[PDB]
Amino acid sequence: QLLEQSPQFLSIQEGENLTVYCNSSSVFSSLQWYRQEPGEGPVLLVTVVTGGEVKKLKRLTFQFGDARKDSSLHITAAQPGDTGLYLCAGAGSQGNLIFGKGTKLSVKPNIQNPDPAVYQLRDSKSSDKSVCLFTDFDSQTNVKDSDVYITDSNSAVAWSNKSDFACANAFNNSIIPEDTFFPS
Amino acid sequence: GITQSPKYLFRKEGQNVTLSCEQNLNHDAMYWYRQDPGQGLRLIYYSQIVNDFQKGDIAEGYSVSREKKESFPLTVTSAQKNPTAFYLCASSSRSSYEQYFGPGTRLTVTEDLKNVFPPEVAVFEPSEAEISHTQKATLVCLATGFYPDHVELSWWVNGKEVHSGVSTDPQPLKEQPALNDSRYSLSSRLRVSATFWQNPRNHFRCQVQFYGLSENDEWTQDRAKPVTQIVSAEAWGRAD
Repeated sequence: QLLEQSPQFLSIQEGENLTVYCNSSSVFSSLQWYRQEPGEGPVLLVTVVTGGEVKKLKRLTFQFGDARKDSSLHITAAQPGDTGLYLCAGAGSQGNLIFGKGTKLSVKPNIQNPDPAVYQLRDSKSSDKSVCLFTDFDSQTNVKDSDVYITDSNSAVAWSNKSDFACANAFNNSIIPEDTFFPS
Repeated sequence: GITQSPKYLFRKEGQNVTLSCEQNLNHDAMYWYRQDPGQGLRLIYYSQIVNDFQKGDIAEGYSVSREKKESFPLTVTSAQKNPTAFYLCASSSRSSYEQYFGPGTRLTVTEDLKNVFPPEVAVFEPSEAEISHTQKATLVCLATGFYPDHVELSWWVNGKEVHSGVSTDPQPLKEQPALNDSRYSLSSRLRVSATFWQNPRNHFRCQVQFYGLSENDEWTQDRAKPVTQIVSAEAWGRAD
């Protein structure tokens, strides 16, 4: 009927633990959890069947609530490879299987000696357009129109087909940290 | 255990398309879903046993057959008004909802074959300031202006593909994200040691495989037909 998943998005450092949730308006006979990579098929992680059931599969721990309307998925020591969309699915005696919208998890690889910096690179063929590269920033960094273009691991790139496009503009009001190396 | 083919599908509106799903797990039940960015997975059709099918919530404009245990073909007809989506097939045991999914197929449908454009591809050379700061050198590849968003990017150095140091965007991004009618871009980074970049005998190539028009598609325009094709750009080592 209604399957809700929380949080919708989660960005975390490698090494962090996390818990995500599946909440239902109605009782389920069973509930399944899946992980999906972009443009790939969801992979089944678990089925839970009994109210109160806890299943530990290695770094992943699942619980089905006593009332069979809620489920948690917990990851211990998250790894870059855990990145993906975690899907919840179930049915309950109406027997209409229903899919949640998912939690999109992004795990940022460790960076033990950060060196946040913004660089400007030139085109090989030198039409002399450039891109801006923001790199070597830690996990507590989060990355004015559809023209200025951006791509968010530990690096982000920005580009634009305007001439007043400066790298200082593309990466600021944003979240470059305090000691970012920013060469001319 | 489950095959969908092909990975990418491009069609003009009004043209029926049949998506294949074949299964060797000896499962009775088979399923079709569509996946849209704001929705997760929605059931199109469910077939619990050979010859049995039940419509999902969005079967409007879709058709399926199930004459064999091992195959579940999906036809997308002209009556589906929003057919662009990622389509996933799955199978399960008869008395279960524990599913095993195929790899999925990206279908894109367009008003006009003239709306297809292959990527332009450019490689941006490592910053000398990065090199002196970190002793590392990041190359950036940009593929831009393409439609449909059906591309695969790879990096090749001295003619051999590499994976170490590569970080590619998981999916193409709309250049006009706030709007329906948009072309796509994709970026990728290759990071190597400065010493490796500074060797002029090292040749770095960004290669983008585009999936576009097929040779049974007709084309009358002056510009080169936007067929499935590879587009590449290079930057060579610089001993600065």
